[PDB]
Formats: sequence, C-alpha cells, structure tokens
Amino acid sequence: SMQDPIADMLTRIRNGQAANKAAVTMPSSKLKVAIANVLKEEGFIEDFKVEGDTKPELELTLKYFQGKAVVESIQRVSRPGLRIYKRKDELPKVMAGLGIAVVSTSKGVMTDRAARQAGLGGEIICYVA
Amino acid sequence: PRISDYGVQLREKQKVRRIYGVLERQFRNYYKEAARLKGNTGENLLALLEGRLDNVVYRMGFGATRAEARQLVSHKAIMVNGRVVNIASYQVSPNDVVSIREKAKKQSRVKAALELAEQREKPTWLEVDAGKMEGTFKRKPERSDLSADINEHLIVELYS
Amino acid sequence: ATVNQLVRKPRARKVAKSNVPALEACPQKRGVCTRVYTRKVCRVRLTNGFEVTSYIGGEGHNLQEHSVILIRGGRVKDLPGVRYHTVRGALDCSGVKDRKQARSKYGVKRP
Amino acid sequence: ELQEKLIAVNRVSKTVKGGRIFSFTALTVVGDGNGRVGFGYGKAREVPAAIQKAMEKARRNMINVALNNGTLQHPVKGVHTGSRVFMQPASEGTGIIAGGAMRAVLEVAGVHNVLAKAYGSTNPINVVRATIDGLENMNSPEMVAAKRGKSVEEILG
Amino acid sequence: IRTLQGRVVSDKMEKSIVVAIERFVKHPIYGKFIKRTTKLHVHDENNECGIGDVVEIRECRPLSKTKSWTLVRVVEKA
RNA sequence: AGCUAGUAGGUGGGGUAACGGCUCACCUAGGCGACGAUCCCUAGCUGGUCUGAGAGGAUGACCAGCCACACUGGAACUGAG
RNA sequence: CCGCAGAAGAAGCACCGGCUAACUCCGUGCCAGCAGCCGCGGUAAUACGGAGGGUGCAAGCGUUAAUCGGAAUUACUGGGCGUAAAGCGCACGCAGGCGGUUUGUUAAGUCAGAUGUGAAAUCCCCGGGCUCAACCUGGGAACUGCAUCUGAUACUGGCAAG
RNA sequence: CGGCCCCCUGGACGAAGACUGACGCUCAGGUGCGAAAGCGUGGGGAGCAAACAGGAUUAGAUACCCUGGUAGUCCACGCCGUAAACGAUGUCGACUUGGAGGUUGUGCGCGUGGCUUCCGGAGCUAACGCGUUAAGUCGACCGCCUGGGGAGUAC
Ligand SMILES: [Mg+2]
Repeated sequence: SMQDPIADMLTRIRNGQAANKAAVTMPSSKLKVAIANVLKEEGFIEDFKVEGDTKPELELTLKYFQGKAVVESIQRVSRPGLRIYKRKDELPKVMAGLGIAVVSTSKGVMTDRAARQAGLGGEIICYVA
Repeated sequence: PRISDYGVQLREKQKVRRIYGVLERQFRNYYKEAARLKGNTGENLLALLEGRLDNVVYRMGFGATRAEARQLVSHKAIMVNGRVVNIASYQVSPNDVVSIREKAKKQSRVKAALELAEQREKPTWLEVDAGKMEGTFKRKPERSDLSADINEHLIVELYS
Repeated sequence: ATVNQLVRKPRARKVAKSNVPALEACPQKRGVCTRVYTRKVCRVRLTNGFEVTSYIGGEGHNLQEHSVILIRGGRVKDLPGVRYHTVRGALDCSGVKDRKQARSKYGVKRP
Repeated sequence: ELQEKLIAVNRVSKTVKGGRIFSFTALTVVGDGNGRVGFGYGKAREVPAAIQKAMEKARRNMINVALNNGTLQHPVKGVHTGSRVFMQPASEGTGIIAGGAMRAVLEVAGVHNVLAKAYGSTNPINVVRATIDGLENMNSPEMVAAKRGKSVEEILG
Repeated sequence: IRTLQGRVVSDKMEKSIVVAIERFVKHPIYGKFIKRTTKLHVHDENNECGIGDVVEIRECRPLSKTKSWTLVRVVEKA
C-alpha cells in the first residue's frame, strides 16, 4: 500500500529523468498540483495538465538540457513517519542557495526563498537540485 | 638527509624560536591569542612577535643583541610613560612614548653597537635617538617590511 | 532510519571496560610482592587483595618475598596475564642501581 | 606555474615460479593554479620511472572545473568505491582543512578557504578519486541558471 | 482563564472524574512526533459525564489527593 | 508484570497559619500501569567544568541557588521560623 | 624606592629504527634487557647498557590513572543485514505506527507577532587597573529555552460527510 | 506434496457486468502450521538399516568394504518446535532499456494477463554479482547487528 503520493511522484520523476522518458502520468491531488505549480514556477519542468474527471491524472512532461537531466538530486525530507517542521529563522539553504527546497507553509505552497521574503515558515518537505 | 613537510614545519618553528629566544609554551599562547585575533593569524602573530619588548628594543637600537636587551629590560632601563618595565613580554602600543633610565646613561658599548646597527640597516618604523634616550612608535609594522625567510602557512598548519 | 524502533527501544551506547581491571581510578596501588621469582613476575596481593601479576624490570631480584611495592598499569606484550608493572623507586622497593640513564625510570639517583 | 606534489608510494609484489617480483606504484596528483586538476596512478619496477609514468598519466587526464574565489560553490558529497568525502565552503580566515590526500589535492587545485572531512575508507587512491568526482559533479550558478532557464539574479536573489 | 481540553476514561468513582489528555511533542533527539497520554483527576458537581467524552478542565485549589481540577464544559453530551 | 486496601473518591467531625485520607466513622469498589505500574541497583540537583565544527558525551569539589543530615533510631517543647 | 659587593647563590628531565624531532664509538651475543604499535638482540643490535654529541621541553621533565575527540567504533544529523557481525522457519492476529481522493468547520500538532520569564559569577565582544600577563572588574551580547495572548489552515490530527 | 478412482474441502488465476466505498500495510506481546531424528501408548514389520556381532584392508581400524540384524523407517492418537528451515535476499506498494523461453488461461491466423527459467542496458556494491521476480530510485512497518574466541555457553 502506498503511504506517500508526493514521494511517489518525486521518485517517479527521478527515475523518469534517469531513463530519459518523455512524459509521466499519475493520480492527482490538491497538494500534488500545488507542488507541481511551484516546481514549474521554480523552473524545473515545462508544464503539467489534468486529464479525466472521476480519476484526475497529472500528466507532466520532463525537461532535459544538453543531453543531461535537469534535476540531479530529489529527496523527501518530511517523511510520513518522520515529519520535519523548521521555523523561519532556521530555514536551510540547499546547496548554499544553488539548490531549492519546497516548504508547505501557512500561505499555501512556496519555496525557501519565497518563505524568507514573505516572513513565515512551515513544513519543509523536499529538496530539489 | 631530507625530512618531510611536518619536519620542515617544526624546523622553521624551532628556527623562529631560536632567533627570537622564545620558549614553546610562550609561542603556544601566542598562537592561541593569534587565532583569537581578527582577520589573519600567521602574519598578525608575526606582528605580535615583533611587538615583543626585547625585539622592539633590539630593533629600535638600544641593544644589538636580544640577550643584552633582555638583560637591560630585567634591569629596568626602559621607561614607558616614565615608569619602568621589568617584564620582557610587555606589549608596546602604537604612538606611545618610551625612554631610557638616567642610571642607564652610562652606556658606551651598546651605543657603539647602535652605530654599527645604523651602519648595517635602517628600518621604517621605530624612530630612535641616542642623545635624548627617547623613542616613539610610528605606525603598525608592514607585512612587506617584515623580514624574509618566514612562512606563516606552514606554521599555522603545524599549530592548527 | 527505523525511527519507530529507535524510539521504542533507545540506542544504547556500548560500555568501555578499563584496561586495568583491578583498583580502577587509581594510578599507583600498594601490595605485597609475594613470589619474587619464576620468570620475572610477582604475584601481588594489593590493599584489597585483587591478586594481580606484575613484571619486574632491571635489577633487584633479591627483593623480599613479603615487601611493600607500588603497582602501575602497563601491558608487557610478551607474557600472558601480565597487565601490571612494578614501580621501581617507591617505598620498600630498591631502585635499580648502575643505571645512570633514564633517571625517572627505576628511580635511580644521580651522582 | 604548475605544482608537483606526490601523495602515495606503495610497494606491490607479484609471485612467479622463480620467486617474488616486487614493483613500485605511485599515486600523484597535479594541476594548475585554479580549477584544472588531474591525478595519475603509475606502476613500474623503479620509483622515479613510476613517478614519471604517473605524472604523464595525470597530465593526460587533467580534468577541468570552476570555483568561486578559492572555495566550493556548494557543499558536495563525494562517494566512490567505499569512500565518503565532504567538501564544504568556508570563510576567508580559515585556510585548507582536509586530510592528507585531500589537503594535497586542494592545495594543488589552489583553493584558499575550504573545510573538509574524509569518512569511509582511508585509501589514498579512493579518496582522491572521490574528491575528483565530487569536484567534477560540483556545478556553478551560471550553469544551473542556464539549465533551469532563469537568470543568475533570479537564482541568487 | 486557562482551560484545557481532554477525554475522560471512567465515571464510576462516585462524583469523581478521571480525564486523559493527548499531546504531540517533537522528540528532542529523534524528531518523530509521539503522543503523551497525560491522565488527571477532575472533580465534578453531579456526575455530568459518561464513558469516553470530551470535556474541558480547569486548575483550581487542591480538593483531594493529587486532584486539583474542576470541570467547565462538556462538548460531547454523554 | 501486575501492584495497591487508607488504597481512590464522597458525606460529617477533628486538626493544621493554610486547601487536602492529613486523621477518624459510614458508604461508593475502585485508583495506577508496556506512554513501563511494582520491585531491584546506582545516585544529592541546577547555573556550570572538560571535550566536541556541530549535535552530543562524560562530569557535579573549590564559585553560587535549592534539598537532606549532624554516633544510630524515634519524638515533641520553647520560639514567628 | 635607595644604595653596596666577589656574576657573587640560582638547572635539569625524556628521547635519538620508524610512526615522531635527532648520530657515531665501546660493551652485547635471543643472554641480561627494551617496547604505545610495527616489534628488536644471527659475535657489526643506527632498537639493550655505557661515552660523547644532538634532539624536544624547561623549573620543570618523564611514567601511571581518569574523561572527550580521532571513532561514521551506537550513525537523528551520521551505517548496515546475499557471500565480512547481522532478514525471526513461515503464516494469522491485539495494542501501537502509518494511512487513496474532494467539501464544510476547530486550530491539537505547525508558523508569525507581542509580553513576561532564563538568579548572580564563567562563556563571546568592547574597556580599566594589576610593572605586562595570570587576576579581578564596567557595559553590551549570548543564555532561542519556557510560559501566556491574538492571528493564520498548506499539510498532519478530529467530526460531519461524498 | 506425484499409480488410479470416489467422497469432503482450501487456495490461486483469467475475461467481463454489478455492489460495499478505504473496510488498507506491517505487526511487540499472543495463536497456528512446522522436514528429518527422537519420546509415550496400541498395532504391524517385507526391504533398508543407527546400536551390536563376525569376516576383511590396515602398523592399529572401535571407520570407509561384505555377511546378519535391534531401534527406527509403515498406521492411529499426542508430544517433540529444531535444520545449509537458503533465493543465506522479511512483508506490502509506486516508477525505471530488452532478447531467449516454459507453464496456464482469456479474448480478438493474432492481443493481453498470472507464475517461472537464462543472459544482459542504466543503476548499485569491495568484487563476485543483482539487474522489472533489482542487491536501481523510493514510501510504511517489524526483526537483527555492531572484533574475534569464550558462546548460542553458565545462573
Ligand atoms: Mg551394513
């Protein structure tokens, strides 16, 4: 039984980038389309669409640059068995600012830089590099 | 015979200790305060070692030997702001005033040695005067005005 | 990893036994040098009777079979069961004569 | 302005019907004053011959990478053949803090402020391969902006 | 007014109420949030509770042995 | 691995500077406990000291805040204490 | 503070094959002995003892004992379980940990702001007098931990529910 | 766990239609099954054969070789909870180049499922090797490890 759809999406796109595939489909959710939107805003993918009505499908196409994968390391830091909550002043700097991290905060879903510039923190969920 | 990097590090360390007459625990506390100090460590430590009182007397020119300089310091012949100092590890602050005791005016051998030092070299700082027996500090010692055959990187790696 | 099992049973750090298993937290301990012969060892019953083996170094094989000696911790790496060393130079333990080098060793006085 | 620093000399031995044939192997890394590093693993029956073979191998396989004024662009983790190394940037008044082989290869590369630590095994060939792979996998803000499609100002803030 | 919210266990104590509260605390060396079932003894007026209902508790003066609590509101109607 | 019988609570009385099974009489038949009850071993606690890049680990003399004791074991009187 | 006198009375400890800093001569023949580890003594021991010299420290120097790091060698940060230590012989099942997707609500976890509170000395920075220093001392910062109030709802909790 | 037949009965899988609508996953404790050997009681006992006897090689042979043969191996009712109980790889899921096949269906001479065998791409390890049935990337949980002997040993 699957216990983490977000981590399943992350490992799906990671092995898709490793296999150099075109597109990937998955079941959808509000937090899934939110993290997909903030990932597109950060600029790691091109686009994502929702298909179907009774079973929403997040069809997303991957990105490649110079024959290499755009992402290098994706890691889920807020496990469903080990949640992680850090305040605003102790938000980490992934790769000293070169990487990125997703943070589920009180004002929706944003990144570490957006959380610092907005002035609030929350559950930091994933590291993307 | 050629010793490795640790060997040449300790050789340069003991060379500095021999040419400055400084024991090991003194240089260890010197390295401690230098690592406490701001900015760099090795060249600031060299500046502190230059700010050693016997070295500052030798490089002002009141004695052409650090041994007789320490002898004169122990005999209390250097008056900073009028008061004597017996301790050889006294640090000299910049733009200060140092003077020679009146009982130390009976001086000919180290005065001829001062003339010999004037014949040998002439640094930038440490203005000296043989007649008035006075002296002052001009500014901080420069890293380029610091003498050669000194390496800070191997020293700070040996004591790090 | 396995944080549920770790919070159910906590990670227990492994204990570290002392290399000197007799009269711990003590640099030098007393004792009676019984059997000062075989082959350079004494069976020392200490102040509480832990009955250690000790190695004798240098001269002084004529030490008394009931003599107060001091014991320091040290493995000889040449004999089994020898983990202690006699402290030559202590009370009732005649220091090794004719050893003018290593003054701190054997407690020898210099001329 | 290239530098010369040997890091490992070992004495291997093969067995033949006549007896034992001893040989000398030399690991030695070299490089330029900034960025370009390359390590060489030579093996011969004479020590200077093996040193020169390792030197030629290193000058052939000298790899290129960038940096940021004598420090890492970001903390990297070099993992190869059972050797974990941690490359981490530092402040200006630090120096070079690393192992033996890592300190030598970083002093060859010409960094000024890098703190490091070598976990895992302590094999010289393995740790130099690990730190070379870590430096090679280390990227730059310009190339990550070109890969993400954004600008350097948007990626810095 | 500093009241707390809890859940009772039994109500067969002849005008005495045993409550239990739960808290999620981050572990100081493991980080995993676990539960802490802190049980308390509460004094009531006329046995206005049943088995397993959510109530509100208030700290007051000591009324018996390790029982210095009073009931405020019942948000379950048992 | 089950423990507790003044045990857990209520009613009335006593007493304490003071609430309170604190203590009695009568009822209710319960209270705690694998989130470790009970039992056994060790141990004064904290600001701190050492060490460690950190998180931690070890350690509570001299300097201070709190607790307990004055050969051992029981008590109460004076006194505001 | 001032004078006086013959420099007058004022120096050792450990090691030199390597790790780890610096060599020779004699005794020595697995013997006495050294040794933290690799370990040495084959009538030539750079490794035992003696002589010199040098090395390192210095009114201290060696040895022992105790704690932390190195040790990622109890791994949350920061590890593994095919063959090196290590997947219960297998299955079912209670507590317990996790829970597919959407709406309404609570803020319990979560975060933001504010207030109170973390004795005083040590600790960090700026200064002062101790001949300098050790020492003590003024100010600042740290003590970010705890508690209360008001807000947020993305997610994890609960209910009504699809 | 395989000679055939009858009776009773479990589980698995396939193509479709409908319903319940998260009823789900691991499980500490507990329960059940659990190879062979062995034990208790009652039977049977052909062949094999622990123990044992004799003959052989051998320097000796309490062993390997033959001659016989008790227990056991066969049945029923209960214990015994141990194995190199191994795929030395715990269970449930998600995603990630292919060939050669085997078995068993279902649909339209061809398509898609379940299980399984061999080699190999990426990837992972110290290598051997694994490699869509991963030892690849992950998610949930349990169990076990942390130098060898002592020792799976004493109380
Ligand atoms: Mg037979």
